[PDB]
Amino acid sequence: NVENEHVEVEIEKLYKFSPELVYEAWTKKDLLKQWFMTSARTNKEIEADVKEGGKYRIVDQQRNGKVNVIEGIYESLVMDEYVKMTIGMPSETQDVIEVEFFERETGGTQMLFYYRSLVEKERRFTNLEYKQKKKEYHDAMVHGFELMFDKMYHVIETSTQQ
Ligand code: NA
Repeated sequence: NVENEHVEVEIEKLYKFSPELVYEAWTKKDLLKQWFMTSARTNKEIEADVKEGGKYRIVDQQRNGKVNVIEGIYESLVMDEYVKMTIGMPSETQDVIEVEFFERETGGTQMLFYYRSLVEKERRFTNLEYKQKKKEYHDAMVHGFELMFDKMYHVIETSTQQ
């Protein structure tokens, strides 16, 4: 649809953890299973082939027997430095995640997260209605990723105490 536009989410987090510890959260299966679109208790399946061009597949338990399936690809993996991945399998577009890890002087890491997602324009939508749907979608994604990263934060914290 020539008319579908992207929302973009930009998130900066500062952690005391080393870039290596944060990068690991993104690239290790039994860590990702705890935070990335899933959690320890709701995770049904996770497969992750963590190399460039490799697939991941997360099945997450929702209410009343329903399931969420999340699949995508690692496009770029540079050690302690950079992950580019898709949400969506190259019906329905791929969202893009690009996340960079920088070492601070002081802390462990500055984490710079970028996300791009195509929002579908509905039949007969006014300019305002479309703009309102992208704003709602953006705020929902900001909130869902915040909740994820702060979950990711405790998963990292509890490998540091246990
Ligand atoms: Na997906």
